[PDB]
Amino acid sequence: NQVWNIARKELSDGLRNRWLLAISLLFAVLAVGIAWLGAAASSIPATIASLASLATFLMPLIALLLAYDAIVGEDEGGTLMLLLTYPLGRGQILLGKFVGHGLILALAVLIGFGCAALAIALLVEGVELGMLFWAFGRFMISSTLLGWVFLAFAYVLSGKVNEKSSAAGLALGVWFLFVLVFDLVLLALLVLSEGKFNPELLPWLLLLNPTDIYRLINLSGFEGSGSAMGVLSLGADLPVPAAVLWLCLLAWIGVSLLLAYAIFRRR
Amino acid sequence: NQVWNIARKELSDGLRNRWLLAISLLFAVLAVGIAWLGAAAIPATIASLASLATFLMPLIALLLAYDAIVGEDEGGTLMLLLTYPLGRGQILLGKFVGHGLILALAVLIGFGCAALAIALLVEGVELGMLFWAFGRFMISSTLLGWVFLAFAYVLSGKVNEKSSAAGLALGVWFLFVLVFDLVLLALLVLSEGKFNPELLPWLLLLNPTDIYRLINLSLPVPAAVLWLCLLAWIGVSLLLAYAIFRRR
Amino acid sequence: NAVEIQGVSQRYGSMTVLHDLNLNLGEGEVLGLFGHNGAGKTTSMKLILGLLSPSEGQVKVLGRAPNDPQVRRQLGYLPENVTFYPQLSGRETLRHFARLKGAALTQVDELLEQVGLAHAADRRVKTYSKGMRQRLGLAQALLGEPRLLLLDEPTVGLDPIATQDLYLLIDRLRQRGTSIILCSHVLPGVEAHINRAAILAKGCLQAVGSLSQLRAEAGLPVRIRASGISERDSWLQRWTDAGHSARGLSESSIEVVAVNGHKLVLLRQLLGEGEPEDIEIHQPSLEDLYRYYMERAG
Amino acid sequence: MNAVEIQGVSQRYGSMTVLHDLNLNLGEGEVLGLFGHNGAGKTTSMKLILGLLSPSEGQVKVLGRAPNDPQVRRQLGYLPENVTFYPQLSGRETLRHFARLKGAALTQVDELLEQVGLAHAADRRVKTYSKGMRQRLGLAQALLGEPRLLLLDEPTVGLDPIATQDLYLLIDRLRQRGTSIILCSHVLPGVEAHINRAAILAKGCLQAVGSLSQLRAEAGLPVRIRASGISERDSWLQRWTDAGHSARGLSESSIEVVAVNGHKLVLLRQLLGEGEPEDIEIHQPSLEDLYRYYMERAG
Amino acid sequence: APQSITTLPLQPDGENRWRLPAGEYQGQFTIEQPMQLRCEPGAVIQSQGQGSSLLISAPDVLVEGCTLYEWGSDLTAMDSAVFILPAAERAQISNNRMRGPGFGVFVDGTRDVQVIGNEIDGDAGVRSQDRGNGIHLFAVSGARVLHNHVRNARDGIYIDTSNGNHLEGNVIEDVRYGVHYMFANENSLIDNVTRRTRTGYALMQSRKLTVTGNRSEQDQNYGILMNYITYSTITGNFVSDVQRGDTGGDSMISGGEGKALFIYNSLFNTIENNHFEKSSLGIHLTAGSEDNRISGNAFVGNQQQVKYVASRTQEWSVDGRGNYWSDYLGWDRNNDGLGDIAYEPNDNVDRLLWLYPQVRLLMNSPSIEVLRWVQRAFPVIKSPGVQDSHPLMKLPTEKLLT
Ligand SMILES: [Mg+2]
Repeated sequence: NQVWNIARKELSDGLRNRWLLAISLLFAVLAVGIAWLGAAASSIPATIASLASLATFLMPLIALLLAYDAIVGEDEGGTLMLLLTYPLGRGQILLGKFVGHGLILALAVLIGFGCAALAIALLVEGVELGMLFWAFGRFMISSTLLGWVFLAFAYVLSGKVNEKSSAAGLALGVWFLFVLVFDLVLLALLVLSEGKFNPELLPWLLLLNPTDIYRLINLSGFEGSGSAMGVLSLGADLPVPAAVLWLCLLAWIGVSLLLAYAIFRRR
Repeated sequence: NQVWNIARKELSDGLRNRWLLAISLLFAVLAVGIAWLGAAAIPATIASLASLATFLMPLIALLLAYDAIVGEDEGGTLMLLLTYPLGRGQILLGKFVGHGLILALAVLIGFGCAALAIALLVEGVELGMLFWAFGRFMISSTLLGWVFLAFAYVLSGKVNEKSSAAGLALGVWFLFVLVFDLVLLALLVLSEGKFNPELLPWLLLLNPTDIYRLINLSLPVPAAVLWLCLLAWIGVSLLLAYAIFRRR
Repeated sequence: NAVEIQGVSQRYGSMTVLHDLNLNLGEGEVLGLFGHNGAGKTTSMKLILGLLSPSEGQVKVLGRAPNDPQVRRQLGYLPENVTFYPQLSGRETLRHFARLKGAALTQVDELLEQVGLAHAADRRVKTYSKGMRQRLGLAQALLGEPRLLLLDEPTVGLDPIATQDLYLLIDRLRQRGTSIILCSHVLPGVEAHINRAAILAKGCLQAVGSLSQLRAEAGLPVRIRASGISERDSWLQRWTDAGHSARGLSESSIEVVAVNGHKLVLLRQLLGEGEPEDIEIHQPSLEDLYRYYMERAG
Repeated sequence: MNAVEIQGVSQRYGSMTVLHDLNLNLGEGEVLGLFGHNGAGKTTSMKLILGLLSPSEGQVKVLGRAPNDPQVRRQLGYLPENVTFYPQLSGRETLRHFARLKGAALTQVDELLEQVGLAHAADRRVKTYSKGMRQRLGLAQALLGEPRLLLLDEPTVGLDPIATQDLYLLIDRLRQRGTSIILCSHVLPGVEAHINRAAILAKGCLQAVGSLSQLRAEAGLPVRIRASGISERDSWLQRWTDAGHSARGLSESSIEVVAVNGHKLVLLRQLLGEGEPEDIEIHQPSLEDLYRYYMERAG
Repeated sequence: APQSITTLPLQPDGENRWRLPAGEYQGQFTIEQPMQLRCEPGAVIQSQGQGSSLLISAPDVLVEGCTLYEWGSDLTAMDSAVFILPAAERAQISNNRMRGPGFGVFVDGTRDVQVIGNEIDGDAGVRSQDRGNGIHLFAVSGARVLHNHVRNARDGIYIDTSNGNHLEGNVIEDVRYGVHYMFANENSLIDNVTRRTRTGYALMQSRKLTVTGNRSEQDQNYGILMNYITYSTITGNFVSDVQRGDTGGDSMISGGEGKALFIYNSLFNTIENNHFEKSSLGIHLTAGSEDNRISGNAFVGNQQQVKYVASRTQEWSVDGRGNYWSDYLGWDRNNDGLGDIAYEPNDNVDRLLWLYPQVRLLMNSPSIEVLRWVQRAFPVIKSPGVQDSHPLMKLPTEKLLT
């Protein structure tokens, strides 16, 4: 298939990016350090809520470092106009780049949370290996999906711009807005209104931020204190179940990939 | 003098940088937004402005001048400029005047709108203390920016490509703002038997972000030693940048 | 009959940036499109590749549609400037393009030696010169026996030993039966290797045909200079009797601007009377013909 | 009075000498072409004429002075290859910047903007410029002041053939005034009509210098005489083979003779005396073939 | 040393009630008979500067309306103004003016003594080291000292081992200690006002006592100091603007930067509905004093709210209702009085400053501001502190500012 033949390039081109391997080893040496400090103090719902915030700062960062120069980095490099004269479509050299860069994030978090589990089973004596594999299996198949959202965000902001220096400004803008501005605008809206703006609409704004849907998935079982959540304490007021919370994260991929294809179709 | 004829270029080229004008606007809003929460909610708000201008004035200086030398070598204009009647000293010092007056203006839009938000929202601020504490603030924020301007000329002249220049400009910003003080705390909270705490007021002199805060928090040395050690960080690193630029 | 463009008048933005070009290309000829870097030449280049839609007209590449995958395996496109993938190597870039075009994987090792790049194989494209990337850009164009090359300035940034060797590699493929289109702007020198030029200007294809037709349909002077003549003062007059202005710049530097309508009697004028030293018969080059037709269009 | 007198330089980096025993003498109005590979043979000899490097075993006398004086560089244009200027600056402000550095008057900026054909695209940014649009700007800073030496390193890349012919019409306007310039180019067909004396040089040495009539006389290269239907191709192809010259019968009804250009005065007499010359083309051995010969003369 | 019968008292009523007219007197005086003596307002009974001026040795003596001046200063021989013997049970000392360099009201061994409504101006020139005590109480059971006015004495109302007694509504101004407590088990004190004092309330080793409604206006370095108090009740106290300073003698405590409440080894006590306002430290909790009901207070305007140098967690909310914090940047979605997120008053970088004072030079750094944000993002590095689930949103002490 032609979708895999261009995936084998990006799987072998993203792994030679030295800026990726720096901040993907930084994700590995921090997920062990949080889990080592989480083992000497004991707690259990605090070491889950800190890993999900660690992958909130880094799995959008590795996704936006990969794919900000996916379309416009090939357009000004000349190799995009050449590629359309190969037997391909615009839907195959985009979905092929998404599978190729998606297996890197599926491997960058399998390295990160993989050694984090071995720094718990060899550190916390008497831990439940069934509960460890299930909780960190929920961390593995949902930090990819958070990564695949910001991968699909970067294909939107690469097809729209026409210069790679302006694509790096927008990719830094998307990383600042979704990670640590939308969590602070919702915080500043709740303090200044003292929770009396809307008592039923305000938990639904967590679903308009995929990092907040990511944090709500992993903190489903390990609730604990309220300040362990903080802004995520609104998620107990959401009447939606857990299975739809998986489905709105998959729907955040498919809308922002169909937007990435409809932009690229009129490039 | 041709040190000014190349400085008018860098004023005209630096003020049309889209990356600079985004951060310099973001510096001026956050200098108002800290001043908004310090008057409605003056040494308590001039300390939070010192932590703000320690974040962004190294970042403004490193965004301007990381591609001053190696951005002209990759563009080919550096090879053209050396064939002009121009020494290598006048190119570097003329870029330092041109990039220097940009962030000497970015604190006048930065703190010129922050001091306007203090003098008109306290109503009794006693402005005779304001115009000397902000006159000492705007002067010392330029000198912090002129250190990281001269740091940017050192890393621009050493590298040969623009991609690894931004990898060093991020590394100097991480090391001199928030890695040097975290390893100062690790020498405190983990070492006490072999760490003399009297040595630590002299070890604060090896960091221009740290010398910046000490002349906004007023100590074995007087104030005038700290002014002459911040200017020594400019004059050594510019002489270091001139020694690197003469070996291209 | 490889490229049969007929009746295409491309409109976009209701501007009509190309108009009614009838560009039939034979099955062994080397055509040259010689417009500017504006919407005349580069619009018709995108039509043959199939990545543009010909409004009001039909483009038939190799007897089929221009965007079919069965004919797009038989094309080869060398673009203008391709800094390909700076972190990939040389072999892995060409093996990537070999997997896409359906070419056999044994062709990469015999194309990195056919083009002079086996010393720089398994080396990263960031460590390549501009000429080495044009060598790599040619290597994906000859991939899997292409029946239609389309080179858009292949000899920029290239040494003249490689440039003369590239046109011999072009002349190997011309005898094999592969039609080549040379969209170029380095027009002196390319006239020895092309078969038919196609000067298009302001959308309208002004002139097409071989170099003998473009000199026949445009009266241009042949530039005979006879340095070292015996007598020159009557030779100011002995050429202008049939309308050839005997203009000189030295003791004997008589650069006779002729008319190319009296070629029998002017060489007999030179060799019948007066002894020469170094004759230089300069035919009207491709720059002068292009400066006639573009001036005739405006 | 020779402009550039490269007097026996020998430039070395470590143990390797990248330019050995180069001995040039550019005249007062000559247009010289520094031809060779893109390696350190040509591009270091271009820097010794500038003030950028130093002769490790010689001296250069640009305009009778040292190459690093400010009086030299005020009358010395230099267009470098692949230049990309400050993209947020405008086209007029870049020339107004470069006129202040060379000491040229500011009334020469709008003259040179009209002269290179950049009046329509003035007051627009350099980021919205083409490749050939920047070559007009890079040529325009080289004409600033009253220059007596130009080093046009690849001036006609990405330029239209009207503008390419506009540049060489500006060269012959310039060299009549007395500005002896230096080409460092690689598109060898086209430059050969304007080069006064070529300077083909190898990896290390300087291979050959002299005019095109001196290169064709010294390097024995055969003339490419082409004809088409004099009497008949097949009845005349046989005649040069017993008489000892190679006559290629190629295209169709065409007699191409690759003659040794020592006898071609009288070889054309027998070709003229028996048939009509109605479509012939005698081509001298070009600079492309001369450079291919001198690369095989050493290497 | 003469007696009270050696004066000229004009009897208003024949129920052992006397009335001294206006006119000066001299020397010490001694009460040996149960005489309910009153005085005219010009009865300035001025001693010469030695001895206890009005010694009382008889039970049921209603001293009223006197104006005392210049008694002794021999603190070893207890030169008081009004000395009350253990046999002088149920003495009433009502509405008196005192000015002299020794003890104002020295009682010992007494029961049901009443020191009501007096004005005891201590001194002006002595260095607050030999001024003598204002109202000294030494092991009395039943006493009722109410609404007096002690000014410029040494250590205010000293109380030593006195079990059951009330201190209601008395104003204490410009003294060393406001109210001193020594082993006073099952005591009580209501609505007292202490102004400009080097320690507002000394609570040393006294259990089971009630401290309610009291006010501390602009005292120095210690608002309420509690040492080793058990089963107490701290309800409704208003401690305002504890500025820095020093006590000048440094005997049992040291100089402080200003703490509105300093809890030292107090194990069980209910500290509710208080108001700690505008000090440098709102509350100092030592490591030995843990697990006591601290709920409903108002920690407003303090530069640092809690000082807790420990790593043990400390919940500060009994029955789901917590304290009001001025810097609580929280919301209230479900419209109750409580906030929705818990409030940690201390970071990890707020306890490195207490452990190592050289971090004050690094306290304005961005890396420290980074370290304040990483604790809010990564709770594994958060040391277990002094948080309270459900803090209050509004002021509960709307009445204490009056
Ligand atoms: Mg609530």
